[PDB]
Amino acid sequence: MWRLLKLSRPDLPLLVAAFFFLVLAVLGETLIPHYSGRVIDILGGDFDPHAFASAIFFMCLFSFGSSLSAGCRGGCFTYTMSRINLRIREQLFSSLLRQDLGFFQETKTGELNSRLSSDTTLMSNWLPLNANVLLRSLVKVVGLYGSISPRLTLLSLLHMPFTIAAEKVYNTRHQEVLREIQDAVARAGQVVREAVGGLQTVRSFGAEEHEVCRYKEALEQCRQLYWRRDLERALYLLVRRVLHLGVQMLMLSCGLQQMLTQGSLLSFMIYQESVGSYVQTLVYIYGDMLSNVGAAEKVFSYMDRQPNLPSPGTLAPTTLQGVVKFQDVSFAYPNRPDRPVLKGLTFTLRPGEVTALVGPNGSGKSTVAALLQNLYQPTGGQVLLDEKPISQYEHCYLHSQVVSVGQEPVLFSGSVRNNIAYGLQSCEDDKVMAAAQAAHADDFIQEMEHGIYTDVGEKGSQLAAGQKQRLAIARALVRDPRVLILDEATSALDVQCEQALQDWNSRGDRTVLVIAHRLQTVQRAHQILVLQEGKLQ
Amino acid sequence: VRRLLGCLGSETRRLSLFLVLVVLSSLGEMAIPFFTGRRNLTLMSILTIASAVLEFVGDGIYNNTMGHVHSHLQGEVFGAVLRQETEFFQQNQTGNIMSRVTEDTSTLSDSLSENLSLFLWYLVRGLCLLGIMLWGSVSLTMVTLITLPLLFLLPKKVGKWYQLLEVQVRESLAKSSQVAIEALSAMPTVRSFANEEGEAQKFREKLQEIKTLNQKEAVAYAVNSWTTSISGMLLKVGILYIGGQLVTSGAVSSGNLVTFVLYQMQFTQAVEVLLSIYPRVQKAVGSSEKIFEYLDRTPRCPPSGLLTPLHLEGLVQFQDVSFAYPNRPDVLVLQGLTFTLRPGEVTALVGPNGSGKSTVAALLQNLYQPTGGQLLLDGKPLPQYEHRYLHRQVAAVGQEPQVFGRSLQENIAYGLTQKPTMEEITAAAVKSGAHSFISGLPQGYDTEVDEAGSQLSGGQRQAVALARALIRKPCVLILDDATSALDANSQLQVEQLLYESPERYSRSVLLITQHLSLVEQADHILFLEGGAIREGGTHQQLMEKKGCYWAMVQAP
Ligand SMILES: Nc1ncnc2c1ncn2[C@@H]1O[C@H](COP(=O)(O)OP(=O)(O)OP(=O)(O)O)[C@@H](O)[C@H]1O
Ligand SMILES: Nc1ncnc2c1ncn2[C@@H]1O[C@H](COP(=O)(O)OP(=O)(O)O)[C@@H](O)[C@H]1O
Ligand SMILES: [Mg+2]
Ligand SMILES: [Mg+2]
Repeated sequence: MWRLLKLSRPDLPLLVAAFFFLVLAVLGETLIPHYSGRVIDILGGDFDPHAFASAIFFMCLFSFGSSLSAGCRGGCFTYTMSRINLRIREQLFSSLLRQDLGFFQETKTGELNSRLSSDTTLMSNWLPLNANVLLRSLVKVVGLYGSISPRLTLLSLLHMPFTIAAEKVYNTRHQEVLREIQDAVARAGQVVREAVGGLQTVRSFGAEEHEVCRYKEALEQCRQLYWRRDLERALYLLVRRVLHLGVQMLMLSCGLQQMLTQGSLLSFMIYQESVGSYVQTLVYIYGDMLSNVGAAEKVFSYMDRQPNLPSPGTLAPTTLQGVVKFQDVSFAYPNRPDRPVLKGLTFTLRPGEVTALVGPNGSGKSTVAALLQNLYQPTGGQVLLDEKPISQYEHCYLHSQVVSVGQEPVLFSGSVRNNIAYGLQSCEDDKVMAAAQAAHADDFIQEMEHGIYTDVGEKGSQLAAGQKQRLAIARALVRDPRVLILDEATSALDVQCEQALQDWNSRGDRTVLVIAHRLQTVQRAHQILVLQEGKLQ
Repeated sequence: VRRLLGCLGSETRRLSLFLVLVVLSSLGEMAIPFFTGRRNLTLMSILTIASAVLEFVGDGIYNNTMGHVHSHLQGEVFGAVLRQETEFFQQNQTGNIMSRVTEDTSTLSDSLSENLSLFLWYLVRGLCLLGIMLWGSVSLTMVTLITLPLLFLLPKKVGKWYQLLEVQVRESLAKSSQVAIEALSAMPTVRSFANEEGEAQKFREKLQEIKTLNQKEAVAYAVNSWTTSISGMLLKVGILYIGGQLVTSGAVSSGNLVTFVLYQMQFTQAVEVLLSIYPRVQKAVGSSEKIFEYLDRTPRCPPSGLLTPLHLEGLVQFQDVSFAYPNRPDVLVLQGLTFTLRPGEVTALVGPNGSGKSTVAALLQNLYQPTGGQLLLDGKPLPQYEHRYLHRQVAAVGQEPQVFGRSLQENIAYGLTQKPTMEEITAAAVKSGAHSFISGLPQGYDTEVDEAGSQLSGGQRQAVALARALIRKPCVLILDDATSALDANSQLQVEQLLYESPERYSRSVLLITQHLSLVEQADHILFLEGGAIREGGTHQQLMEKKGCYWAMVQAP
């Protein structure tokens, strides 16, 4: 509604130039036919150096005046909507990064990229091909309404009710079919992302023909929606012209109330027949902009979606002891409620010792680690870090002190140094080489070209699984944390390396929480917690 | 420019019919004041209702044909992308490929649809306006057809500028898309490191790179709009200058140059609009440059064979196989591999991280071609077998298995020609041990798993992957680090499958794992380190022969 007005608001200086270059543009082109008639009507008899040369000279200046101001209009319009489209895309992506972790479960990644790409172009390409038409049409109806008019304006009474109910039912149908077109495009885009991203699984089963056939079915559903939208628009335009003929004949049916003469009536018949089919452009174009703006409301709902995260933290101590306490925590995932995962856990963590959490698969060990990093909020009880709730600490402070290693790590595309120093605004190569030595990752780093600046593919596709795990450990260790969480860290590694990295508390001032699938994995931990079916024993 | 006409050749019959209706509409709109009919006058009523029906008919055919062209073009581009080799999908990320398929094809189709209609409208309008020029005044039609090619010089020279700006814009659009999808796919990791500002800065860097080129496409259009309307003014004025001289010095045809003036001005109006198409044609060429490279690119992989034997055994022979990755040659990952797999026998492959165990598994699935000796399956090379038949007999699990976003019954039966039967799905899930937790779900096999298996636990995503590979009855089975985090019931089912199943003699299994319990029972153990086989033999022989394998097992 009014959001697009505030959105394009910092483009008004370039906008007010566009209506500046438009007023004198249409002014020039309306006066050109007058001087064109000045030249032609004197070809019966003309004087060589007289106003015939002046008529040509006067006509060419107004060609100069109209064409130059017309070029500056299009240049201003073409640039100003590159600015609008790139501003929309930035605000949408910035607001999409603040949402909670449960929001990304409901929506697919391919669908989100589709609205970020396709819908922003539609929401910016509405007026360009028509705003020149809109104000030119507004100018002409203003100029023409300045002849024989004893009751000419009578036609003004009949030109107000242009079957507004028929316009309203068409506007509802047009915004309906524009919504399904956007949804069908987003469904087809997800098919491309799923088949291309996971290619190695697709090629391993020889199922490339299945993914091609699925895309062909998705394209046909889009095509049937495209043809439906074009059909009703062409059907509506034909129906509108039939009514224009009807009202014109009905108005002229009362044309013999006095037969003011015949010649006076026929003089304005052409101009009346013009604006009869020329005011329909006004209601059509204005209706299009109203429907096209409201047909991309999925983007605007995303930009003003308030996440269910708590209030942002403000506490930031200069010295953290590192004590973590769980007090009767009860948790159930927000997208699938009414099914508890954790039930009444209660334990404490101390910086001097190493705590081991063991249990079977599907028990909730990684849910505990995810809740410990303030990724989710418990539905009962609370979790306390240094005698304070963990949600009161700053977002950029808490995650710099409490780091963790996931079950299967994901490495973003870029250099190895960028992945090791991920999340840090600045990190000298002294720190990176110090952390790479701790995780025993310097052995294979030297074998690659360019050293630590070599490329790593998407999701670490150009690395071994063992080498990917060592980069994740070095990435967490370079932050120098106070609380360290290890969630199945030493599984993909070989026997020799995982035995070398078993202490994790050489300094002795870090809280270490090791999470293992079996009890035999951990043997030196001071405190061992056995977690069965989501309830501590 | 002729490369764009390939996609329009499928609908030449409908386009020709639309061309006929274009000619009829153009002829009627010109010879309309010539007759004028030579309840007082319903002539305007029948004229308008006839000119509206043909407009509606012509719009219906053009819109339907343009819809069919766009849908056909997008399908062919995606088909040619998936046909390429595996190295192609590593040079280009998934963000770039999505932008080329989805964005560039829609941009090219929209530009082609909006321009082809008004080009054909104003070509037959100019041609029919020229036909009424040769008889109105013969002597002035030759001067305006020799000056007309002079206006084409400037758009021809600056035409390359438009497409060079377009290839940089489409490149910048694709790079920004790759940043967005990569951040959104790994959101829990991004939030865990508090790096939302880092992703925002990376997106803003690509957007400001777009802005520094989109200013250049606004000045270019403003300059072009001036030069495409001043040349029109020079054409129309220069006729009057010569025409004025012929009135006062030449013939007495001043009553005949009157009818030439109106037709000349309308002919000029059609020329300027027809001259305002050429910059948009070069823009469409620049937008479609990348997707036309994908279409005619020959893949660097051998074609699929034609052999499909009914009876096959899993006899795989390695004969001096050495492989180096195509994106980084002269670094031999493998070196002198030589071993055989026999049906009913389990071979265990062990070694340190980075040895190349997963590279051997990728070679055995015909993902990459070796750069050394032959790799034979039942005495015949892998590329000699059909694509849909080789991957049915040979199945694998993978180090990090991937699950697609659909129901589990559609996930276990993925890739299968035909549609397997439901009992089949339960039979494989029971065998793989996954049926214990599938029945615990409220909907059973109909639970649509989310993307990247977020709702699935650790060892559950490898139990489904094991059931998916076993449902096609493979002849060669590859287990790539699957039995490391499996439950007690699944581990017992794996041991029965590997060593106690009745169908053990039907298939040959290659086992890649660090679990010493399963390795110690294997019939052959191969130690891989540095890309070459160090020691080979049974578990007892490796203990007695001492050395590398002895040190690894006795570490705890
Ligand atoms: N796509 C790739 N491009 C280039 N080099 C690669 C690629 N994949 C792996 N490598 C390199 O090949 C070597 C071994 O790779 P591979 O994944 O086969 O190891 P592996 O021994 O099977 O791994 P692990 O047992 O740790 O899972 C390493 O030096 C690795 O960096
Ligand atoms: N996005 C989600 N929506 C609903 N439930 C989830 C989601 N992610 C995880 N869970 C639940 O949380 C648990 C994940 O922790 P878990 O798999 O037990 O880790 P581990 O098995 O390694 O201990 C699972 O039982 C799963 O049911
Ligand atoms: Mg877990
Ligand atoms: Mg591997």
